Amino acid sequence: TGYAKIEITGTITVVTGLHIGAGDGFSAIGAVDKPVVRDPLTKWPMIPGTSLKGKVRTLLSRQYGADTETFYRKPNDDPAQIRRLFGDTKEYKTGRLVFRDTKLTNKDDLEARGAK
RNA sequence: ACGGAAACUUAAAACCGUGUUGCACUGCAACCCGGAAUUCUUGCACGUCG
Repeated sequence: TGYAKIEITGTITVVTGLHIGAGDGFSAIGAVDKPVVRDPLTKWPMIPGTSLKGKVRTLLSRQYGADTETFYRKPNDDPAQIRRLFGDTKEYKTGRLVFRDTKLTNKDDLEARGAK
């Protein structure tokens, strides 16, 4: 019952497409004007942990709410039972869940299946 | 032989020690790759029998 930093592994995988975009990036080819969140160095697609926060932040606020019904209008109006993970300016808290970034791991298999 | 003639205001001592430009934040909501074009017009299973 001392200290713990429970690290969570796993592999996310797009089944459909995915168009989490970057607005005005700097890919500069054409109709990449709707780009994806890329890496700047390797230029491989990645996923910000903000979105994986800002989807589980959103889509649990209306699942822990919208049953308690009080609509939780602001990201401090949310109850403790969400924001004690996700963080609040009310209790000044640091969150408790560091949603990390992640980028393209299996680029190698995607050249194995001929994806160009 | 001038209350004269000589003399350093001098020697050392760290403006240092404790301190995150930090915590809450979806690049999101709306759109059919959709509408009009004949696989068609010329064409006989037949010439041939002491």
